[PDB]
Amino acid sequence: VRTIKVFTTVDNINLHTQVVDMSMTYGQQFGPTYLDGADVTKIKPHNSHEGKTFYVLPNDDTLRVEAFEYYHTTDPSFLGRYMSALNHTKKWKYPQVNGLTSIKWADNNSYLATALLTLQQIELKFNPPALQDAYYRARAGEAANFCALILAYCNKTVGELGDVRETMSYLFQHANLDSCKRVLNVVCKTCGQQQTTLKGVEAVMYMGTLSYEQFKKGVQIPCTCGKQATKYLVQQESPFVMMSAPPAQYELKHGTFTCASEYTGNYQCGHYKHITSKETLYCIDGALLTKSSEYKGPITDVFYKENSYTTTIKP
Ligand SMILES: COc1cc([C@@H](C)N2CCC(C(=O)NCc3cccc(F)c3)CC2)c2ccccc2c1
Ligand SMILES: [Mg+2]
Repeated sequence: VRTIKVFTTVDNINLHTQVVDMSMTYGQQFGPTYLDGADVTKIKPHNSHEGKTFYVLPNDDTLRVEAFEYYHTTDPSFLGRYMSALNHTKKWKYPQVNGLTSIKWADNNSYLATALLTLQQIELKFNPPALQDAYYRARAGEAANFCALILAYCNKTVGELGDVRETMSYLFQHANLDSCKRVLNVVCKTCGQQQTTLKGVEAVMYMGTLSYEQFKKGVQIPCTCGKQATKYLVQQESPFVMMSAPPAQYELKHGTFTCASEYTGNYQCGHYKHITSKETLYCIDGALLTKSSEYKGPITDVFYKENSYTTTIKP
């Protein structure tokens, strides 16, 4: 009987020494086993595997504790989905486009590239240590693990089309939006006591209008009756705000926003591009980059910097 020494882990932090019989497969001795994103459950240990680290499913209780401490989820399939996604995202390209890490287009990753480009331009802190380690490694240029994790946290798969706003919501759930708070006032003769206060994801997100200044001044509620119900922002305390609206022809003025998302197409087939404001306006589409002084396009998401805003409108 011949043998090799390997390591097994669920977080790449706590490694476990393992004696492996080379006459069996990794699936027989460990369960579902992954080697750098690759599935090696059906493969027998090779001599080259000596001293290398393998991912396995949380089969015992200590591994479950380690996996939860790293990923902040109880989903047992999470590691499997993450490894399956990494098996593809390791083959993607991540070029530095205008100081940001983008993704060369493949397998309908347009929304993924836009989300990755957005996250690099907003002050945001993640709670899962896995997310934070992959975030740093993505800003450094190795975003494969980051993309696979984002796919795993959103219950999306490689090749499936995605929405940037949905992805941003899923990731904001795993973010430290604690101090973030939003206070709004509903103006209508019916409503004579509307001082709504929101904390959490809904403190930094809104779906209705793209303009943040038009949100501060006032916008009409989608009332089916048309009661001229008015909504304006009373107070905002957050490092950023994300204004979303159905894809509409919008004029992006330089210096008035941080970044924005353009969506060209219909509902079941479209393409995401990312617009950023630097010294001029830049459009990143996968690995491609364009510049201009002005921009008008089908916008759907706009991000703005914020710290503390207080309204001027007295009730
Ligand atoms: C009225 O609200 C919208 C919103 C969108 C944008 C924001 N958005 C784009 C991605 C899209 C999506 O998830 N596509 C994948 C998909 C969805 C359903 C069936 C499939 F097979 C595949 C979700 C929505 C709009 C984008 C384009 C046109 C109208 C939109 C209206
Ligand atoms: Mg591929």
